Amino acid sequence: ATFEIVNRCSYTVWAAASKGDAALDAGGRQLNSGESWTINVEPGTNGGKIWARTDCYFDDSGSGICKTGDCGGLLRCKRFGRPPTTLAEFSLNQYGKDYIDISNIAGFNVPMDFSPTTRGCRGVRCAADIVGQCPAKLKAPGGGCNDACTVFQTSEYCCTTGKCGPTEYSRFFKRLCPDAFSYVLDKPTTVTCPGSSNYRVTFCPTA
Repeated sequence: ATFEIVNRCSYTVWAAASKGDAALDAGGRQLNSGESWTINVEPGTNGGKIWARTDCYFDDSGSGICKTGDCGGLLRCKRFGRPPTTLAEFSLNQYGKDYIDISNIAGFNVPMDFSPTTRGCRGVRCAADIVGQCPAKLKAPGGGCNDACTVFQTSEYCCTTGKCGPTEYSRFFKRLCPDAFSYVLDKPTTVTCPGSSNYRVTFCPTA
């Protein structure tokens, strides 16, 4: 499957793509404002994620740091990123269909549209100004809006027991972005797409 990753933000981002135990494609790349990077994701990828990273530095070997979304200091991510990270999430070719969502469960850093480029389903978007409106206790000094699990490490926010409800913090994310997951047990906003669809992830879609 092809994913075109487009940075419409006025700032550089470092895109990242991983399924947690491996890179997807090269796993990461710099995207200056306006740049597009097309990746190939193997059919059948389950639990893949794409995100943006901000305020990164890398040496000539591809090691460094990012202020949001840092994946073990690598340019070319093999693991998931450090919150806060707005997440484009997908599982492809799962019994004949693809499943896509946006999640704020690991916080928010950059606004996002995640849409098919092929027929048969709709996209999802989280493009509100969550960083600007972020509750004071959730603001990440390194940049972004943390989720409450990251900040407070409770069973209720992290949904550790499989039993949790919405919270004042989840409700903030949900109010700004109804179409994205706000906590683990949120009413799902997953879209079912034809199997083997192709996609576009746009950072700062309303930029």
